[PDB]
Amino acid sequence: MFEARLVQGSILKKVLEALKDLINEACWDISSSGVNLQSMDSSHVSLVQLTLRSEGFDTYRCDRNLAMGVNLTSMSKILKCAGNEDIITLRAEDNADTLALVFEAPNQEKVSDYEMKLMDLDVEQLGIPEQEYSCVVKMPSGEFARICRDLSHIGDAVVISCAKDGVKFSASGELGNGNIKLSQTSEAVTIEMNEPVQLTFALRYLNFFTKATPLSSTVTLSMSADVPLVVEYKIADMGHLKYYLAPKIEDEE
Amino acid sequence: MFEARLVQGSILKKVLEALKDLINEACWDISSSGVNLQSMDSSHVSLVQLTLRSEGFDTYRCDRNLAMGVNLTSMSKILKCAGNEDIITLRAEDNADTLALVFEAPNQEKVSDYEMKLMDLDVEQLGIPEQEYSCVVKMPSGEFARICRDLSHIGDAVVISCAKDGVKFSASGELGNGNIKLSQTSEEEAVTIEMNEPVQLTFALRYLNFFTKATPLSSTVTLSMSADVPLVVEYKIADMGHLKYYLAPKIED
Amino acid sequence: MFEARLVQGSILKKVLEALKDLINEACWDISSSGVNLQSMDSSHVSLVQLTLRSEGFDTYRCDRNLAMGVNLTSMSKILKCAGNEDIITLRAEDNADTLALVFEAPNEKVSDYEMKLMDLDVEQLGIPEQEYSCVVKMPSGEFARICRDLSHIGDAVVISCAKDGVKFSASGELGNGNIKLSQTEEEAVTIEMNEPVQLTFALRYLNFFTKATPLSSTVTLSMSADVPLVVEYKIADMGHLKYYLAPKIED
Amino acid sequence: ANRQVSITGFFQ
Amino acid sequence: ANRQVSITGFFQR
Amino acid sequence: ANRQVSITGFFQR
Repeated sequence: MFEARLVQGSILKKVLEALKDLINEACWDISSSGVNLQSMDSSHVSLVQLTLRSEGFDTYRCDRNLAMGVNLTSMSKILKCAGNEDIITLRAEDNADTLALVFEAPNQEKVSDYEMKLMDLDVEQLGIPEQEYSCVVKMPSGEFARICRDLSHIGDAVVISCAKDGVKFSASGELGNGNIKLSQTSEAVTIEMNEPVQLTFALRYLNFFTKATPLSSTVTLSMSADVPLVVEYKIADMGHLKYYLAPKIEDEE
Repeated sequence: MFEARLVQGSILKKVLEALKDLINEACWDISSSGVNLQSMDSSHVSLVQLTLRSEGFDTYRCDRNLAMGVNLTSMSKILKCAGNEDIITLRAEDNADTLALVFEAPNQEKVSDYEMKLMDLDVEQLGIPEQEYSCVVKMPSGEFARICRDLSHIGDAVVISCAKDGVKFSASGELGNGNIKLSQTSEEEAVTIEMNEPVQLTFALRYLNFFTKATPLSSTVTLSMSADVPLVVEYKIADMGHLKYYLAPKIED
Repeated sequence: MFEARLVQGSILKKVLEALKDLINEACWDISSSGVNLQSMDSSHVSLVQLTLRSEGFDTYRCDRNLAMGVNLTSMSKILKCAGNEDIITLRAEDNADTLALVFEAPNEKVSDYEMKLMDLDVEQLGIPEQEYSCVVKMPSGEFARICRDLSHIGDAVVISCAKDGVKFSASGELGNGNIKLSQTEEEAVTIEMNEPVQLTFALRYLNFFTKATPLSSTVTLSMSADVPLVVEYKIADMGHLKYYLAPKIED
Repeated sequence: ANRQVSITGFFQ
Repeated sequence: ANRQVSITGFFQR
Repeated sequence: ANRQVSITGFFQR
């Protein structure tokens, strides 16, 4: 019997608003450690890794390890019936194929209770190869978001070039081309370059990743030659949300 | 010759924004008592009762009793040409088949004058059977509005169950089901309930949602139900009169 | 080699948001005097005149006189990648068929956009310097509202200017209405009537002209019998933006 | 809770 | 007050 | 930078 109490319920809201457009149906792994979710996107071009540690919850409790095949769209809709201030409570029954969302409004004169139908998902599981990264860029999530929106008007893909001094994003299309340059501080931008890197990514997906912006003031980007870019947003004391995007390769001949 | 001066003209604006989407063509009964309007909705599932007492107006005046078949859509569009601070003046001629809307901007260096074409409507008149209600629920209009918006994501209809302690709204659909519970408290933030007899009735959220367009007219709204009769949804228009919405329930076959 | 530095870059943003919907492809005349642009609209019912004096720029510089056939839609899109606080820098090469837009964020970030130019054989027009019977100065917001309001009543607006004040009116299916302004700092309405005038204009275009409202607190309207109405927005110390609309004639 | 009824049936 | 006129008829090139 | 690659080509199932 699962039961978690989250006082800053807006966090849950923000999480679903960050997964719903990228993932239709996902699986929520519950355990004494906390909730966790890992899923490729529809396109199978990226992987989302959500981590909500039980510590972050104001009351966690997991008797039986659960695997809830959830329709993120239904859960999102349901979650919009919560005030950004209500206390949200996830509660399930190891025997029931339904999850329960209870929202308690601060002043407790109102309580919403939603029972969402779960589903059997035979989701294709993947395993991330723990690796090292040539470059790690920390920067305001808002700036990152803006960058991705801007370039989106120029072209479909963005070339992320990371050197010693700073990092550079650039694109090109019908209406010419452009690029944005960020340099380390001396709101700040920190860069850890062991090796200059250059990779091409689709702005379409980066733009999906950015729906997580309201989850953190900052975001870190981790790249490396010929490997998936890592876009990660921390969820203060709760855990995090990581997005892996496969790069675009140059088909030679 | 009709002539009414309304200083808080935003009231008129709010009124039309609350009728336009439910009613296409209505009849406005004018008299020395004040303006009044009663009309079934398109669907013939509900009845709207508007009451604007002459006292509320800052200058009323009705020589001949009038019946103005108005197109609420045209009147709505026209009314959007009024600032939320302009002084509005309805003025008609017993002989003219046109109503005049004059808006005076506070400063008074600007005056808008609109002559709206009336029409002959042979509207189907109905008579409300003055009756008593088992339950009357007073609550913030915003809370009520939110409740109706929330459930609308769960299903098409809402079951309003009123008991001794409190009242309950609930619905169900593809994505499961949910319900909200309100309990009495102990001004415009509290919930009062008057239960003489527990009641349970089914209504279409679609229409309740239309009724809620009146939310900006009052801080609170009262719900009056009774076994096998139309639910009454009423919004008071401070010192002017009110706006009542009657919705016929859904019956079992 | 052209190079202009504009600190209040939001001005450039506002300008394109005011031309983009009226003009698809325009020509930007650059010179030591400053940037200038004059173009009929698509419909060939109006003429836009933009004037950006070099004085207004915080760093101007024009070696060779330039004529840049610009796609205002592409330039608009590009310009939306600028913060309302970034320092914008136009820079071109007399030999390159491309204009460069560099945005410098106040605080570590620089955006650089190279926009492709194009050969435009635009049809040039010459405005006949003339005098006006009436000139009405008023808040741009009030004017904008007026045009939006009337747009719900009908397609055209009759602007009647008399001694006391000015009047706008329209009519359609749902009846008709009119707004009256009378003389009475950027909240006031001043009128200069030498001769009463009455002219009919399409609200559709007036509504395009109003996309310039965020450029000035006020706007002046200049009319005269049987001639294009002049709608002008000043661009503080930079120059201005003028819209000429041909009136509707009776048959 | 199955079929919508019209207000006419409650009063004419 | 009925037919829209083009600026070309008011302005010459 | 040409063709989009799927994460499967980097992560085994």
